[PDB]
Amino acid sequence: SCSYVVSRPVYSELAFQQQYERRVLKTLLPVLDWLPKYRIKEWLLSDIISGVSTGLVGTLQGMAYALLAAVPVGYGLYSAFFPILTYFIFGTSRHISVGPFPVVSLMVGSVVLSMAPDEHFIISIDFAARDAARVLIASTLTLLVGIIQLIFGGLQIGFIVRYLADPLVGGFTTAAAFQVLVSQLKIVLNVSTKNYNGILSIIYTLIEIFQNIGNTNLADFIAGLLTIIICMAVKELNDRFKHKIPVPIPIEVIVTIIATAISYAVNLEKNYNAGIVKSIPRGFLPPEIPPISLFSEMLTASFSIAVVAYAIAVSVGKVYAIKYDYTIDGNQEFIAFGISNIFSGFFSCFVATTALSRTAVQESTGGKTQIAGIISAAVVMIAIVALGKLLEPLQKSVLAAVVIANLKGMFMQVCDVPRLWRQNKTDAVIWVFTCIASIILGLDLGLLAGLMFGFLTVVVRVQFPSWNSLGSIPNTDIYRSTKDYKNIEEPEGVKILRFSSPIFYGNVDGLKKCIKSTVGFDAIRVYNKRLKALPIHSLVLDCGAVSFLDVVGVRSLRMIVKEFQRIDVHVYFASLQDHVIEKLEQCGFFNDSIRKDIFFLTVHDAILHLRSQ
Amino acid sequence: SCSYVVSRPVYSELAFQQQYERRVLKTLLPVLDWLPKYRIKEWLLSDIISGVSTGLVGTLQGMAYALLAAVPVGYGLYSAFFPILTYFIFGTSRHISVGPFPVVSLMVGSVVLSMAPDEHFIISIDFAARDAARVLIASTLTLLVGIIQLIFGGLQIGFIVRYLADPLVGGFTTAAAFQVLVSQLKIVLNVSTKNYNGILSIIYTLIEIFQNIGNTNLADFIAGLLTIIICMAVKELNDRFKHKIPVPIPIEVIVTIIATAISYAVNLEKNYNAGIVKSIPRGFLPPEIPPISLFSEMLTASFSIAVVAYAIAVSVGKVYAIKYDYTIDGNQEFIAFGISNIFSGFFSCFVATTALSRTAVQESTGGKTQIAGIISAAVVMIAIVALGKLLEPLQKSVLAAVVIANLKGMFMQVCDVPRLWRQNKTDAVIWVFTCIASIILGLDLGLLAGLMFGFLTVVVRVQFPSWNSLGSIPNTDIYRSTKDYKNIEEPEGVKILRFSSPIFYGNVDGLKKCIKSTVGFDAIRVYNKRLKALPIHSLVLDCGAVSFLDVVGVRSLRMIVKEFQRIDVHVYFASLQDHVIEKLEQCGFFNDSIRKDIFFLTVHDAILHLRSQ
Ligand SMILES: CCCCCCCCCCC(CCCCCCCCCC)(CO[C@@H]1O[C@H](CO)[C@@H](O[C@H]2O[C@H](CO)[C@@H](O)[C@H](O)[C@H]2O)[C@H](O)[C@H]1O)CO[C@@H]1O[C@H](CO)[C@@H](O[C@H]2O[C@H](CO)[C@@H](O)[C@H](O)[C@H]2O)[C@H](O)[C@H]1O
Ligand SMILES: CCCCCCCCCCC(CCCCCCCCCC)(CO[C@@H]1O[C@H](CO)[C@@H](O[C@H]2O[C@H](CO)[C@@H](O)[C@H](O)[C@H]2O)[C@H](O)[C@H]1O)CO[C@@H]1O[C@H](CO)[C@@H](O[C@H]2O[C@H](CO)[C@@H](O)[C@H](O)[C@H]2O)[C@H](O)[C@H]1O
Ligand SMILES: CCCCCCCCCCO[C@@H]1O[C@H](CO)[C@@H](O[C@H]2O[C@H](CO)[C@@H](O)[C@H](O)[C@H]2O)[C@H](O)[C@H]1O
Ligand SMILES: CCCCCCCCCCO[C@@H]1O[C@H](CO)[C@@H](O[C@H]2O[C@H](CO)[C@@H](O)[C@H](O)[C@H]2O)[C@H](O)[C@H]1O
Ligand SMILES: CC(C)CCC[C@@H](C)[C@H]1CC[C@H]2[C@@H]3CC=C4C[C@@H](O)CC[C@]4(C)[C@H]3CC[C@]12C
Ligand SMILES: CC(C)CCC[C@@H](C)[C@H]1CC[C@H]2[C@@H]3CC=C4C[C@@H](O)CC[C@]4(C)[C@H]3CC[C@]12C
Ligand SMILES: CC(C)CCC[C@@H](C)[C@H]1CC[C@H]2[C@@H]3CC=C4C[C@@H](O)CC[C@]4(C)[C@H]3CC[C@]12C
Ligand SMILES: CC(C)CCC[C@@H](C)[C@H]1CC[C@H]2[C@@H]3CC=C4C[C@@H](O)CC[C@]4(C)[C@H]3CC[C@]12C
Ligand SMILES: CC(C)CCC[C@@H](C)[C@H]1CC[C@H]2[C@@H]3CC=C4C[C@@H](O)CC[C@]4(C)[C@H]3CC[C@]12C
Ligand SMILES: CC(C)CCC[C@@H](C)[C@H]1CC[C@H]2[C@@H]3CC=C4C[C@@H](O)CC[C@]4(C)[C@H]3CC[C@]12C
Ligand SMILES: CC(C)CCC[C@@H](C)[C@H]1CC[C@H]2[C@@H]3CC=C4C[C@@H](O)CC[C@]4(C)[C@H]3CC[C@]12C
Ligand SMILES: CC(C)CCC[C@@H](C)[C@H]1CC[C@H]2[C@@H]3CC=C4C[C@@H](O)CC[C@]4(C)[C@H]3CC[C@]12C
Repeated sequence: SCSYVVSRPVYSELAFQQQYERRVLKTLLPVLDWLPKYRIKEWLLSDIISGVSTGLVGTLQGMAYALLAAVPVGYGLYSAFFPILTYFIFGTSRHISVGPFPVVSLMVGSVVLSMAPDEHFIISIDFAARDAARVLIASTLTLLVGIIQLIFGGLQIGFIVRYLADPLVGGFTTAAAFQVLVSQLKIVLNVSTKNYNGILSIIYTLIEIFQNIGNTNLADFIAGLLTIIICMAVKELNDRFKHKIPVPIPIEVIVTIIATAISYAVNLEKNYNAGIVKSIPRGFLPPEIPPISLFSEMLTASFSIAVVAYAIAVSVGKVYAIKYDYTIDGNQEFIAFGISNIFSGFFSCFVATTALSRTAVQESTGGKTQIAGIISAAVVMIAIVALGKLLEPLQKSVLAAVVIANLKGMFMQVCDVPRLWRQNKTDAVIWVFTCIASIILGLDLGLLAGLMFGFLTVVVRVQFPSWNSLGSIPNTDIYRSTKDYKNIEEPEGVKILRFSSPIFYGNVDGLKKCIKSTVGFDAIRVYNKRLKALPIHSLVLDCGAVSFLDVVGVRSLRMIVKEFQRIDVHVYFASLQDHVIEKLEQCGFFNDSIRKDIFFLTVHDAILHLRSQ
Repeated sequence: SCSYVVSRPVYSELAFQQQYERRVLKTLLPVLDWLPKYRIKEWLLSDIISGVSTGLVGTLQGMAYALLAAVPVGYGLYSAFFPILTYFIFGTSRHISVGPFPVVSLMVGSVVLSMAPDEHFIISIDFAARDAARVLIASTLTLLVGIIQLIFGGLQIGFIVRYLADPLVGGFTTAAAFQVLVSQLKIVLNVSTKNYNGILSIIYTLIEIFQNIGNTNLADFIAGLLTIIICMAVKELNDRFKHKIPVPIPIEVIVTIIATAISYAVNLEKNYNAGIVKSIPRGFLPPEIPPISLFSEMLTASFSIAVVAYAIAVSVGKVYAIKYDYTIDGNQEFIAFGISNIFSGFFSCFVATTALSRTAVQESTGGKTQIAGIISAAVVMIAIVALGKLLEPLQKSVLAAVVIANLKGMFMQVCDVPRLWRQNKTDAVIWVFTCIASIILGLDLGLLAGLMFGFLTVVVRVQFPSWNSLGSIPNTDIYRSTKDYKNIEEPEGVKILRFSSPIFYGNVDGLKKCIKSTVGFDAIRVYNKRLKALPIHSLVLDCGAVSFLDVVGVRSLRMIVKEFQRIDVHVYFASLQDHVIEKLEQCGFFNDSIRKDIFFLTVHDAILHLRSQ
């Protein structure tokens, strides 16, 4: 077939260089960008239907997620209402539903419980004062998270979600599922448990729950178990019998309606001492300014919460945008969600993001634009203004059971952990480390630990690279490892070393050790022995994979060259890139008789030049 | 001259692979390793002289460094005595002098002051109880540091000192010099200042010192100023007039002797209210067991102290070992210094390492083995037993002035900062960040921040690499950037992209963006447009610099190949290494019609194969 025939002079860097010579409206994203281009002729009906469905789902979702935060039920409605209104303007995505999320709500509740415990705040029980303090703390945290997100949007650093690798995301997801399950199991059993803040809090909480298991309430446990069983059975049936009924069945809404109707009919509050919400405010509360003096105690938590919420939002937005053929601006997502969280924090709400289960419901029912979001917000308004009194008999175990039933998809990643281990060990290590760290520590500290562990893994992989001793395939220009191909001939009196990594301080010491191993000696010892008295004459360094270089690497290379030239051993460099040669030039490498004459384009010019002498 | 002539078939990976087929006594280092091989015939006299000189220096150094720790003078003698005895056995280096170091002592003193302040401990002044508590805390910290160092020696992780890059070491050195100068200036002026623990403590200390500057003592200030001037003048004269008097002049010992003799003669204590040591114990105190219950409050400090002390020790040891033609074991250095610090902590001592000035004094006077360490320990013992009473009149301002005079070499690195900026910007950024973060956060937190920042810099440099679009030099096999050489011809209907970095998640998104920019489009949009309806036909990826690869990178490459094959655009890979191909194989890449047939050895086989079709 085709043949490889090339005729050219043996080119050094100097010869090659002397023959061939070198050398305002999008930031505040308007609705005016797509409202004037609306298609009300056919989009309006689908938008209305989707908005009604997703509002019905989101009212219950907000009420349930208000329990994960240490906030009385009723502010979850505000958290499901206000962010949608303030995101309708600045939002890029046209398919996501804005509101609470079980993991972000759990993080917020952990912070709120830490800063306002029952025993520390009250020594009288003063439920009203405690609830007011918890609401204030949640609002302050939401405002801080919004400020951080807006600042990140201003700096246009939207690539940080790249650092959230899939293995650490999976580990954090599994740990968050465990945390949410423990909290909601505490709620379901109607068992009191003093809050634990700090390290290994989940283990202490589980121990105390299992100690007090003898004080469980029968009615709440039965309601939670039945809700979980019904919801999971319906989900499984819909998933298996999926060709018909394309849209998911809103089983949670039906279960909640039936449960609250039965509770009203039987009056479970007094006859069985059941735990009901017992209080939902009527109407809208006036806005209040949160106390910013707490900002110094909520930095390591607000940073993690902002990162996680933005990551979930952009993940869902991208998943639907690639499906519907459009693009989302990450910096604009920062800006929109930061404004949303600031607005929410000024109106007694906890942190807002998107949810995959709610977005799927909104999209599958015919979502076109964010008009469905406005319809959902209107439904939440109707629930707040009028439906407040009819949700009083509802039990909290029903909402906790809904959350527990939904936790399955998050719990199902230990299944693909082993495949990840089989493919790449580093990714499995990252997964396990992130999960364990988020279990031993909190979620906010676990996320930071996982991120920095990923950074360490990258640094370590760069630091300990693959290196080889090379020899030529006969009658070709192909050089491979001598100990791998069994037909490789080492050239006469010259060793070729390939160090497949950029050279920096860790790589500096690694490279010195590798050179000493490959050439069979070191220049310092032989030079000292020769001075006291008073096999290889050339070494080629294949530098085709040296991506970058620093001052320490340049100094190391200079010292290597000088030490080998002391004992009359020549050092040549091959396949160095142009920018690395520029870095060598600007770091003072080409001083004291180097002159760029020991550089060749590939590892065949060096060997041919060696044969000349 | 020589010519590049090669004739061979156009080799793909499959064709090449089917044609050429692949495939107990040192740990407890004895003195018995070198004592039986002693050369007492001529080494003994030089060892004795060097030991006497370095013991005279080290007694004063220990007394001076005992002030940097919040410990009464007298335990510095123990810290200069015990570690030498316990290092004489396990030590590898034969030229270093073991004892206190100003930066490590300052770190210990900061911890001790934080855990035992004057106002918190005493509300009576109870100097004896405060001193006892400070000594206990220092001993506990020393024991913890020794435990950590011994554990690190057991794990044989001695390469961690690689992570201490030269720029961050220089920045930390300058910050530590500033901290030591502030503390010793507080001591010299005889001005009381309430201790500050936390963030920006140095600024508050300086502000209060300048506020109380009106309460300075004249005698102490004059003594300190004269000592500083005399010491620095003698050092500069010796450095300039260096051809004669090869050994350094022990000006500090002479100054201290003269100052204490004058203080005894004039009795400066009562006539001028001067600040003298006033108390030096007679003899040796019995050992005591430190309270380990404090270990939970000294982790982030003990880790940094251990790292810094070991780094200084190995640095000095290597500097002298390369000079005298021998090698030092890093893990054995961990083991020796961990045992030394445990032994010191059990005997009321603070953390021990080596000092460059003391080591230079010991070596320049004919140091041969670690017998000069034993002689120095004997001199310190003589000073403890007998010379305790004659050092009572000595002022503390003299010792603080000695430390301040020695701080010049550490202060003299801001001069080399700008050259580092001119050569490599990342190294200068690391230097400045490490300097700044150790003044705001302190030394122990500053070191960790600098290490983290170095890891982030490495990750960022890997994440944003150099990428190019390649074309061939005519009548050769040389491919260079099209926009650089002005004689580069792009081939017919094919683009060649070089991405010079290993491919991971950050590099995954970077690579997708780079491919989209280079080919002028993306496969998803054109495929969707073509489906709605119902310039380049090949893309070569030069992967000669892809050092490693993970699961995310493999998935990204698979998706890129599939998306481009959807629109009848062929994707070829060239210059991939064998281990990266193995990683692709074990990550499931070669499934669903890939078959390793689109891989070529260099970027000339791919273009020749393209010309065939
Ligand atoms: C972008 C990249 C990431 C950025 C991350 C930013 C993190 C910022 C941390 C800020 C920080 C350290 C500052 C120095 C950090 C040095 C790090 C060096 C790292 C080197 C590699 C501030 O440190 C000081 O803390 C004081 C309290 O101790 C606080 O309050 C004092 O003054 C007040 C008046 O000002 C006065 O009202 C108050 O009374 C005073 O006490 C001070 O204002 C504050 O300055 C630590 O504070 C953070 O908040 C909490 C504090 O308790 C703490 O919460 C945890 O509690 C649970 C257990 O209970 C735990 O289980 C949870 O997890 C978590 O809820 C956090 O953990 C901690 O982090
Ligand atoms: C190998 C690689 C490196 C390893 C580094 C290891 C660091 C270990 C830190 C340990 C740690 C966090 C644990 C979780 C860390 C999570 C990190 C996540 C990072 C994600 C990227 C323990 O946290 C808890 O702290 C409690 C005290 O708050 C302590 O005491 C409690 O229980 C006791 C009875 O057990 C009881 O007697 C006691 O009364 C209780 O209070 C607990 O025992 C302890 O568990 C923090 O403690 C460290 O020590 C100090 C504490 O005060 C603190 O000192 C600083 O003070 C100055 C200002 O005053 C400051 O200016 C200085 O700098 C520094 O002197 C340190 O700063 C802090 O770090
Ligand atoms: C990019 C790098 C980011 C690094 C972020 C580092 C964040 C850590 C700040 C200080 O560490 C925390 O300080 C808290 C101070 O309150 C401790 O809580 C403590 O609170 C109580 C009071 O101190 C103790 O009794 C409890 O044991 C303990 O939970 C907590 O354990 C500890 O982790
Ligand atoms: C490998 C990763 C290593 C990560 C290491 C992280 C170290 C941080 C742990 C907790 O952080 C510290 O906690 C102290 C708890 O005491 C704070 O001191 C505080 O002590 C007083 C009491 O809380 C406050 O009033 C002061 O403002 C403040 O200095 C201190 O500021 C804060 O940094
Ligand atoms: C759609 C589903 C979730 C509706 C749930 C309705 C709830 C309120 C109903 C369903 C099953 C009921 C329980 C069934 C059996 C008993 C045992 C009896 O000795 C006391 C009442 C008690 C404990 C009931 C309490 C109320 C209960 C929990
Ligand atoms: C709240 C408590 C119970 C949470 C406990 C979480 C820890 C213990 C769990 C969560 C996920 C688990 C991992 C999931 C999958 C595998 C692969 C298989 O080889 C078994 C071990 C291993 C590696 C598991 C080890 C234990 C693990 C890390
Ligand atoms: C190692 C290979 C062969 C496992 C193959 C089956 C995998 C998918 C399944 C089978 C049994 C599973 C384990 C069963 C029980 C537990 C305990 C709990 O903490 C959850 C994780 C963990 C540890 C599971 C991890 C995933 C697991 C190991
Ligand atoms: C990759 C890097 C960033 C990971 C760093 C994780 C470090 C800082 C964490 C992980 C687990 C943590 C430990 C978990 C439990 C305890 C027990 C407690 O009584 C004192 C703190 C101590 C001893 C913690 C110290 C800090 C610690 C060691
Ligand atoms: C105790 C307090 C006052 C110490 C303050 C130390 C800080 C402010 C000092 C220490 C070293 C200094 C740097 C040393 C050298 C240079 C290069 C030149 O271009 C001036 C700026 C720059 C980059 C300096 C900036 C300020 C700096 C970082
Ligand atoms: C920028 C180039 C031209 C500077 C060349 C001279 C260098 C070596 C010298 C000249 C003047 C010096 C600066 C003078 C004053 C200060 C303030 C103090 O905090 C020490 C560092 C710093 C910031 C010095 C750093 C080093 C410095 C910048
Ligand atoms: C030949 C070139 C390198 C000379 C540069 C000028 C040198 C001699 C001068 C210029 C500015 C000076 C610095 C100015 C300020 C300070 C802060 C002080 O607390 C310690 C000394 C220190 C750090 C000085 C050291 C010496 C210095 C760097
Ligand atoms: C390279 C990376 C990991 C370095 C990270 C350093 C971070 C954690 C440090 C550097 C400087 C620090 C800040 C310095 C000063 C203050 C003021 C104080 O009242 C609250 C804490 C706060 C706001 C600190 C928060 C943590 C901080 C931002």
